[PDB]
Amino acid sequence: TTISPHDAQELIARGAKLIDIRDADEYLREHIPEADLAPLSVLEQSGLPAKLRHEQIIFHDQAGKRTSNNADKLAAIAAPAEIFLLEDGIDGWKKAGLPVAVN
Ligand SMILES: [Cl-]
Ligand code: NA
Repeated sequence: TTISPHDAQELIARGAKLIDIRDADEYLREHIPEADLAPLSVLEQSGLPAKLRHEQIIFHDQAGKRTSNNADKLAAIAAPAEIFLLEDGIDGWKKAGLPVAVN
């Protein structure tokens, strides 16, 4: 499932997790305030920690390419949650006029 930025906001308001799968350097330069960072490589090595698990998990990346290309991996990493992918990543979030945090 892909989810629009405005629809993701709605889910986050009901406690859904938003997971940034980018690297810490990317995150530090610009991120979504409500997102929790967990780079894909780390998730692949040691899985999703309990603190980031929820009924509803939304992954995001830069532009939607990384989540689309790693959809099966993300689906198992977050199982058995209801899992979504942020349409066009943070770039999508920006295009929808939602706030970001720039260093
Ligand atoms: Cl991307
Ligand atoms: Na995404």
